[PDB]
Amino acid sequence: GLAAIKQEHAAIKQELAAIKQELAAIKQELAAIKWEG
Amino acid sequence: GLAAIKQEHAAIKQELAAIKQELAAIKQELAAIKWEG
Amino acid sequence: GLAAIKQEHAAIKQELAAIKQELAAIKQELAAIKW
Amino acid sequence: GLAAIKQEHAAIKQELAAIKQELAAIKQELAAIKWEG
Ligand SMILES: [Cu+2]
Repeated sequence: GLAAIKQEHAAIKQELAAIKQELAAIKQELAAIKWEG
Repeated sequence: GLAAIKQEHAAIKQELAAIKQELAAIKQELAAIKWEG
Repeated sequence: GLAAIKQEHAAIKQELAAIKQELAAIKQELAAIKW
Repeated sequence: GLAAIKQEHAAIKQELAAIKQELAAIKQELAAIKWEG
């Protein structure tokens, strides 16, 4: 069970990484938008 | 015990998946307001 | 140990709730930009 | 095992706090774009 919990935490870590990649993509769009106001 | 921890991890993972989907939708909406597509 | 894990998981859940509140606020600003 | 689990929970909490702060920054940036046109 200690290894099982560590694996579940690793899965959560991967989803946090995917969220960080979406945040970066949003910031990229905001930078483009900022030129156009 | 161990089973209840595993359930809480499943709920956390599911919520992170939903947050990720919402961020992807926000990114698409932002991209669409730019002058060039 | 089990109570500590439960408390840590409750704190994580509360932060997820706060994140959903910020998402709603982002959506409000974007809707204002497009209104 | 208990110390390792606590450390990973602290990492998850810290990642979520950082995600929340990035979202607050995105919200504030969008508000600036809203005001300036
Ligand atoms: Cu956990």
